[PDB]
Amino acid sequence: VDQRTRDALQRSVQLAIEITTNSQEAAAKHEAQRLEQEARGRLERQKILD
Amino acid sequence: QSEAEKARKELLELEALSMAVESTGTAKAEAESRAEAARIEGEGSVLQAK
Repeated sequence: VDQRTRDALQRSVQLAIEITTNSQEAAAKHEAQRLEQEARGRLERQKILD
Repeated sequence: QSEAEKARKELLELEALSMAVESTGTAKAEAESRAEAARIEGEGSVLQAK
């Protein structure tokens, strides 16, 4: 019935989106770090093999 | 780093042979030149004494 109570619940869902977006950004960041490490790990072996 | 060290072991094996060649060449050259000069001086001194 209250409008304030309804206003307090939209701020409950404006953060449930940010949880998901910060989660996908974290997953992409971890995958980028894993790929950069695998690239570095093959380049470092190839230098000694040269 | 394990695979990088597995290749680096082989590089360190080859540098051992390179360092062996590079040291024994300098030693052999600087020894044999002075041996030849000493032979020349000895064969000269026999004739000079005659």
